Amino acid sequence: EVQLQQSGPGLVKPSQTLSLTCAISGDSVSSNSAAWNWIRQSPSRGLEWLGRTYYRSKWYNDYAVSVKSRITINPDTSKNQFSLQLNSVTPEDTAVYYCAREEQQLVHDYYYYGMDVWGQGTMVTVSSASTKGPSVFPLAPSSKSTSGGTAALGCLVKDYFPEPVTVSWNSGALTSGVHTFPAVLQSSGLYSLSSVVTVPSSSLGTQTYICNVNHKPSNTKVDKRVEPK
Amino acid sequence: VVTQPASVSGSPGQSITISCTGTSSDIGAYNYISWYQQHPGKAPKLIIYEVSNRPSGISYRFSGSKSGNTASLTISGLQAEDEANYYCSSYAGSISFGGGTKVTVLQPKANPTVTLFPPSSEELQANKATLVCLISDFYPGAVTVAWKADGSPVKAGVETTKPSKQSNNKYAASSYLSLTPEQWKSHRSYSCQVTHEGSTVEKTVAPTE
Repeated sequence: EVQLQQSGPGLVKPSQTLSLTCAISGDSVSSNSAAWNWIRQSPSRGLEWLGRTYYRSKWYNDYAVSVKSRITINPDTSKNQFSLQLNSVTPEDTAVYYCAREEQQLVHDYYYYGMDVWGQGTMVTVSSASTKGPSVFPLAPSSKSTSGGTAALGCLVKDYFPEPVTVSWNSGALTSGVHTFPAVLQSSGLYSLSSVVTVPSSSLGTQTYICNVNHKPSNTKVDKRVEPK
Repeated sequence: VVTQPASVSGSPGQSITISCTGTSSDIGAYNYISWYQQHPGKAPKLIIYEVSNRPSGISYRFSGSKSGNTASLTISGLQAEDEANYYCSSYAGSISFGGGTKVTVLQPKANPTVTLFPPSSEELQANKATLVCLISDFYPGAVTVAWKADGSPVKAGVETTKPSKQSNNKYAASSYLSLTPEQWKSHRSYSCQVTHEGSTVEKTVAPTE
């Protein structure tokens, strides 16, 4: 299994340089048969190729014309990674950025598969506002949240910036009946989000419930115990 | 620049075909055309390479062809898991993606589950009051949320999300009513009202806690 571990989400302030790292494991960054690409995606722009770095005896770079003057991709044989740098960012650079491997088949018949393996993507938001961690409030289960022996309980992840937030329950042990709702953009330009698990109300007295809110952009993690009342 | 239709819909069992059209310098230049499938919040996956090649793991329900300056993808036996974005891409030194096609798998109507949470005593001690109205499991993706206090319609302080695709192709939404702790105490009733097709579903909370 070839896997691409990417560089964690955050905020780049305007006019600064964007910098991301893709770490390969299960393949060599200097592969005969590979190329290491960066691709970004925005809801209004779609998938946008940024460029590639490949090693065929010598090292090589292709870039896309819309970024040719602002971009640098940097392989690292030492660490088995390659990096992306984009200068002089503006809100137009807010996007999810992906690293992908372009793979050619060098055995029997040559095949050109394209982007066969993708990193999970890191969201970069370019904004002049500052990162803010969430405040997490318990949405308590109550006999007024039960419908036939089911209880709904939740965490209100309030007033954070930028995105994203990831929410787990009971450190990832509780996954069935979990519903995490996409965030609302408040008129303050801060985000809020709610996450709920449906659980047997008969387990409220025997099972502890904890939502684990991770906000990588602010190196903050909050675990909130949700008790009934 | 490579054109795809924005949106395609279909019923289970039917067959669908996404057009991908460009120029002699993009799609018709070579036969290095690839198609990708993307579910929301996940990375794209190669499902077709070289116009018609299925990578190992992809069902035969996925077919690919090319004619002239139009490559094209086809999904037979449309299953609910086929709801996703789809993109063609073409190699010519540089790499061009098509604008994307959201593929919907038609489903029967479903009415929403609605859950209303009052403000937590923790948020109230921080001089804040948020009512949270959670709407899930409805189809199609369009709802109307109204809020009322002591029976009277309320517009000040409401923020409601666009519907978003769940993993069962149904839709979720959420709506928040912001108040001060005093207004939360100055009324004896607050309600979230969710309308969808015909049905309306209304839930009420009261500050006696």
